[PDB]
Amino acid sequence: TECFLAQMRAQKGELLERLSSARNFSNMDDEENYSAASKAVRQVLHQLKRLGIVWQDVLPVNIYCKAMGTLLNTAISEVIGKITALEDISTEDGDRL
Amino acid sequence: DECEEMLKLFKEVASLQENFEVFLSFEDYSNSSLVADLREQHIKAHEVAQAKHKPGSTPEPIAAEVRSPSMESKLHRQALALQMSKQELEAELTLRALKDGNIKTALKKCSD
Repeated sequence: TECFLAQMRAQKGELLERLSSARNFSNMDDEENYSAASKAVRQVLHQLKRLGIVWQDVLPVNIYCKAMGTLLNTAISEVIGKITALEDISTEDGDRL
Repeated sequence: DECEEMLKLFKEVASLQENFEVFLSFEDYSNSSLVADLREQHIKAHEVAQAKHKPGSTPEPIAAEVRSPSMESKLHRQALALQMSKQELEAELTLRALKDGNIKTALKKCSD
């Protein structure tokens, strides 16, 4: 068990770093703030895609799905916290978000 | 099903009217020729909205620390009615750049 979770914390320590370019998801009207936000989101999904391909047909069905759900929960709960901590959301922001 | 189809038709009509100020009849609306023409017109518009932004000259003192809204977002506002995703937009841009004789811009988009 402890050997496996050591791989999990190593992987999480990547996803949040890939979200470091999210810039707190503020000022979506700016084109650079939209591009740098898309850069983080593409790479977050790409990391999980390759990890799932690597772990495909290796772990049992229950544990594979649970580990993937656990990683995706951390991926999504950071974006949710960033959005809920915002202050100004205009009409343009409500479309790009 | 009748109500869902009628809702879809009025949603398309209202989206095309509000985002483009184009007003015609339903026989002219359902005609796919105008839909394709407006799709290719705003594909070409997106071509220029980025082509002018590759620097052909020195940058102007505009969007300095206050950046203007992206042209891609406005194109996507228009295309939400057109039901064109990012993959199809990139596919069309690749072919259009290939017809222009620009090799690197097509290869980079294919690689991405």
